Amino acid sequence: ELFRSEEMTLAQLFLQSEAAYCCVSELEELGKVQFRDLNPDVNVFQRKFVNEVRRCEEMDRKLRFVEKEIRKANIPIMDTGENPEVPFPRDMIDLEANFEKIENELKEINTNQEALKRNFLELTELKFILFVAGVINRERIPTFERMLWRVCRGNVFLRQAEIENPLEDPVTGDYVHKSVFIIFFQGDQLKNRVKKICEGFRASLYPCPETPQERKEMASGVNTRIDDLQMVLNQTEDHRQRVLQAAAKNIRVWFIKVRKMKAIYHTLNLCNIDVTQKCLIAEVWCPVTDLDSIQFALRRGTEHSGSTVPSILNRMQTNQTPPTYNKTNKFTHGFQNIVDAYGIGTYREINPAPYTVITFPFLFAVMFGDFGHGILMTLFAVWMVLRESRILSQKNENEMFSMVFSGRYIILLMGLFSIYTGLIYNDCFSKSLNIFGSSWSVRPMFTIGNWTEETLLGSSVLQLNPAIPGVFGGPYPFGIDPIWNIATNKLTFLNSFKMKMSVILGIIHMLFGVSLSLFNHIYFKKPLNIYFGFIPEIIFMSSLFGYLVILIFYKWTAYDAHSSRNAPSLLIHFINMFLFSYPESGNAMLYSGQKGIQCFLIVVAMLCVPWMLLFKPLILRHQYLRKKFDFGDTMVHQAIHTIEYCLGCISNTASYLRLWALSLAHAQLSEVLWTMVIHIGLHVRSLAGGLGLFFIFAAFATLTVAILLIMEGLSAFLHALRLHWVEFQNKFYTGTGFKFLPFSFEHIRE
Amino acid sequence: ALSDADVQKQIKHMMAFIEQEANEKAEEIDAKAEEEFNIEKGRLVQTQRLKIMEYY
Repeated sequence: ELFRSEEMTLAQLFLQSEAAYCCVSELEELGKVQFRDLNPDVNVFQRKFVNEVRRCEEMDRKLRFVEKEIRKANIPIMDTGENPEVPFPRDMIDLEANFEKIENELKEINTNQEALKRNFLELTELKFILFVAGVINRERIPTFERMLWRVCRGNVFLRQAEIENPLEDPVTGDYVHKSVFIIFFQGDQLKNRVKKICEGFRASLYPCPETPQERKEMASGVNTRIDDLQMVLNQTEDHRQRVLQAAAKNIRVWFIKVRKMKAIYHTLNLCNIDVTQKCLIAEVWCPVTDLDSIQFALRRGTEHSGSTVPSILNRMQTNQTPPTYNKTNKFTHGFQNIVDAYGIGTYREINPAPYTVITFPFLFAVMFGDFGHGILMTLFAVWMVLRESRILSQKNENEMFSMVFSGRYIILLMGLFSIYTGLIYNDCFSKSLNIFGSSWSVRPMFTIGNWTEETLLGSSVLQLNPAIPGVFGGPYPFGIDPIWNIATNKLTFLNSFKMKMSVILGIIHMLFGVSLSLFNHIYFKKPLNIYFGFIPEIIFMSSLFGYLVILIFYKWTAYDAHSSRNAPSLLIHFINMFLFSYPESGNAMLYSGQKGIQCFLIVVAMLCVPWMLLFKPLILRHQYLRKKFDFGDTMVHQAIHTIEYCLGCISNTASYLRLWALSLAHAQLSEVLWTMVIHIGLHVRSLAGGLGLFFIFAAFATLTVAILLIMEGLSAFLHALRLHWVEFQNKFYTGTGFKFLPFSFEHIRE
Repeated sequence: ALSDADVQKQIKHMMAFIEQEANEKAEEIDAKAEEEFNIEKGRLVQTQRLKIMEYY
């Protein structure tokens, strides 16, 4: 029993108009059906939602304007209520206009307030007023005065006026004391001249001072009018504030109300309008699983409506390729997406995701098998999960964080498996984990084995620890014996393991991927795809590549150091196998009779090709003539499948050398990054060592994250994913489908 | 979970819907016909009845 896409059924739903408003509303909130556009040549005008959409757009523009003003006011609007009400009354149309009136009022308030500000901005000058001296921002009084002097120099006396603790200048909204040197003239030509000069300068010459106390009385009167003005501004501001808070309360509700009604209208346009009845009928695909749920939903929707139209889903058999629906949850959704990133699977295709959940983290952990970094990676995922509620309930404009957050459950596993593999690799920042179980060799016995004072010559040499000395041996309980982490030849011991392991794991996954194809071919009742396909295909792959894997394990248990000289070479026998090369001498054989086996397997693998190459098109041609089929094109399709399969098997097996290449590179970077960075932070001087290690460590941690935790994890992330895309999935996960997009209330966080 | 007979019932329902509208529309049409009948008749009878009286 494998996970596959869900069934959907195409039906024609006949909904009376009044009932239709209720039904679309309810079903859209329910979210399990998807409607098709039945009249692609028909526009929204044609669908008759043009008034509905235009109305929504007007309301939207008004709402956005108000929203902006609300934000400007720093109003703490929550928009956390109203979620389940989904109103859809027709009366909303008029109420939305009333909402606009509210917003229209704010513009009027702002309009009056700015106008009021200008008078205020102006009136304050009279108080400072109470020859005509002006008020300046004093930024250029130097040149104001000198430039006026030169108009006719020394012609009139300089009037000096100053304002302390001023109001904000109206043009710049800046408060700044005024210190102004003014020229005022009695003559008309020169007064006109200075008027022009002083006005060209940024100066205010508003008042016309007079000796008579009448002008003072006037200023006193203005001062009174100014205070009244301020009181009016205070009133206008109070209303402004009251209205804006009221709008924030209404606007959070209306965002949803309007957004939803519009969406409903969109769907209503997404319909076929019947002619005989004032009823709309649509083709709708909904999951069979949810069929009862939807019928009950139809009942509830139409029951609210006064027309009590049956609102029945009319089930029909449609060839129309259904969408591919895979049910996911908070955990598995991310894994489905990395599959969908490559493509949408064929309807009722075997879903690779249930196996990806483990398979992918495993292959990653092989590439990134690092104990220390696995911890760091795990903790990061833990952070995101612990803050999951806070990260969701906020804005996240940074797409880089959003991506890793979306995959946070994928990363969690990535870390957990990376820990497992790192422990077996026994590398934590180039350090092994010695549990006092390392019994690889007994150095005391090394000296017994005819090594007397070798540490004298050792001063210039290393000396390799012999195998089968009679005193060494025994496997490490778990992982690689820690001793190899301090060896100069780890570069052969450990590299050999990773190469051979990568091949073993890759081939097994390939065989699994092929095995899955059997379930799919049976499900679709394609006997030919198993009698001429699967069987010779799995034999082809097994006979060549599984044989290799067996021999790898065979040597490990078949040959000891006793035969290390002229020990059989697995690669050479593998190559000679394919080529039928059987030299009399020069290479030791793994076992007696191997030659016969080598020849047999290759011949069979080649004999497997005709099955997959020609038997399907040939039998189909026979069935054509017997029953009474593009024979030529069918041969092309099958030949391409055969050619790509066989050649890809060879390339795909090698492809999994990605596991080795990445695992090797990581270990090499870790060893060098450790040795050339943090080791340098250590020194025989006590305090200096500690203080230096402080700063050096910080740099070390920086490089470990920058180079290994991010980048190498990033490369291994992609490369492991590619292995699924290229070598694994292409054995069974074939064809394309459509993404399932049912009616859904998606805009919840917005 | 629901039979093809209930779909048929829904069809019968919409037919009933149609018959109700059919009835309402015909009634509306006949009522206006009677109104136009009476209006034209009254106009004509008043016109001629008055002329006859005037002659006498």
